[PDB]
Amino acid sequence: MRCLALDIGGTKIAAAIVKNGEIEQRQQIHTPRENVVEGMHQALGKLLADYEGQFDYVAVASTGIINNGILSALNPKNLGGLAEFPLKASIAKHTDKPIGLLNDAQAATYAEYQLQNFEQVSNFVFITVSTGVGGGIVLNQILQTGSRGIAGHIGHTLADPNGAICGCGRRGCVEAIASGRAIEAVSSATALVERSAKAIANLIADLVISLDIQKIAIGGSVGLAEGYLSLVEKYLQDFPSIYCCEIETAKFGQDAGLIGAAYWVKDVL
Amino acid sequence: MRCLALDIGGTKIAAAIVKNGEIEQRQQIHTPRENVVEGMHQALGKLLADYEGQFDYVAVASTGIINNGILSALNPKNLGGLAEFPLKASIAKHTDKPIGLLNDAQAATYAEYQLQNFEQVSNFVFITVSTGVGGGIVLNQILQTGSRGIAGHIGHTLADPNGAICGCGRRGCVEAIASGRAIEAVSSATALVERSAKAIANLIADLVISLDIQKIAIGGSVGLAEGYLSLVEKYLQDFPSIYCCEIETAKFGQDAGLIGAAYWVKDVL
Ligand SMILES: CC(=O)N[C@H]1[C@@H](O)[C@H](O)[C@@H](CO)O[C@@H]1O
Ligand SMILES: CC(=O)N[C@H]1[C@@H](O)[C@H](O)[C@@H](CO)O[C@@H]1O
Ligand SMILES: [Zn+2]
Ligand SMILES: [Zn+2]
Repeated sequence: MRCLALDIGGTKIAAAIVKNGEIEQRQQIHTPRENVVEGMHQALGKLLADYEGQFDYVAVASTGIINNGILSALNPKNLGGLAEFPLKASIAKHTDKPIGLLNDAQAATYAEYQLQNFEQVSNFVFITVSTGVGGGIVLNQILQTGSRGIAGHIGHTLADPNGAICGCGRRGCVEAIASGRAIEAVSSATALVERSAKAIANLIADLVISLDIQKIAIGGSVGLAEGYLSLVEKYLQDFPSIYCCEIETAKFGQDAGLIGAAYWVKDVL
Repeated sequence: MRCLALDIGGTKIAAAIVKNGEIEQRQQIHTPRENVVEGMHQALGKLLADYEGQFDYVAVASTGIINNGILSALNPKNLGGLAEFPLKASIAKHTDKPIGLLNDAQAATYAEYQLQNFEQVSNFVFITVSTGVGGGIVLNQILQTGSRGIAGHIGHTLADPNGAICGCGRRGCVEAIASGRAIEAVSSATALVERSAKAIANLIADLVISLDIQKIAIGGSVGLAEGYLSLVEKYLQDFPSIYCCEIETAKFGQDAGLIGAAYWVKDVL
């Protein structure tokens, strides 16, 4: 049908009309860095004005833990210090069409999985390495969300018990070491990108041995970066082969959240 | 019905008759430390002689990755250097009754989960801290095994990228830092047990944020050790509360593999 898709990230908000699977009227605005609550409300109202009368429903792919129309920030530092935002309510102010909501990496995992050889890939993870580090887990071709929408927050699993404190409050999260935010927090060389890639290869090994994942797609601004995937591949062959699996770049690229949310909201009516 | 249960571990083999859910004729013999292939065959044949004519089926809970009647050792050092053993075949030499096979921690996870408030606990993990470190994952009240029987090998996820090399070939596995084998590999103080408990609290945090686990049961010789659980609990409250969940000791104790395998083999006919 006709979908209004939002992809709220810590750095960018995207928006588009997914119609019969195709992205039409793409926009991309900065995510507010200050006055964030006021800013999120103005941005959502603007974006909903722009697409007035062209959608049957609203699908939202949002960074953070999404449960009961509420965005809870595991890492408030991705959302400009914001802890929580009444995401569905704020959107319902502007339309009475249905509104469905999903974590941003869960939505992207749904998108990329649709492109899988469904019978020979039943356990699949998509990893975003962008502003933060996010993930989604499909197991027996079912997307995990959890009772609370937490499933997939693989960026806040342990990369190093002696590493930086993460913005979530935990020490040594993968996101605290590998993410875009973590990379440019130190640069203010090549060796920086390697530390990020090695941490992501450890996370891949972890998900393989823990969940018997058969395939992993990598996305996000850092993940899709020319040369990154090959660096993660190089670190994966230090492991015993049992930890290896095939890694490919996300094929929807930066649109995977839009299409995933659009198709996910539809496909669980 | 009438079940012959085997619980093959890196240090002990147990055996018993599970009948109508109760353990009867328990035995426990050392797991061979040398001449291991010959030893595993003699032990299985002995144990099968002892219980001749008293079982309808054989349920095997085995350390290692269990796929197609074959035990593959992720950490051969737990099985006295053994890499692989034709586990189901060796047992089929002595009976024509059916033989079902499961990882040892997957079986125990099945046991302990049966004691859960099924509606309010749908995502559950059981962690063994014994000879090695093992685990099983229940998600939407379904035990994960994987296409290859790997799901649950949480002992070989990352605890420290600068820690000991694990016997699996990977550096810094949880098992390489927290396990019984890892503890007594250094002692040859209190601070040792703490390092083990802290690593296990990081693993608990990991499984909670990654899979939205609602409850975790701890088992095994180290896990059930007087004072260990409280030490893991103490390390869990250093984390933001989102990573916390309720931890209780395994209630079947050292019989969870026997009953789990017995009931699992039956319950997926
Ligand atoms: C606001 C927030 O805490 N986002 C999480 C996680 O939900 C996101 O998926 C990830 C990437 O978007 O960044 C962060 O790790
Ligand atoms: C032989 C072997 O590699 N066993 C694994 C794992 O399968 C077991 O569950 C764990 C505890 O039994 O030890 C080891 O980590
Ligand atoms: Zn974190
Ligand atoms: Zn290991």
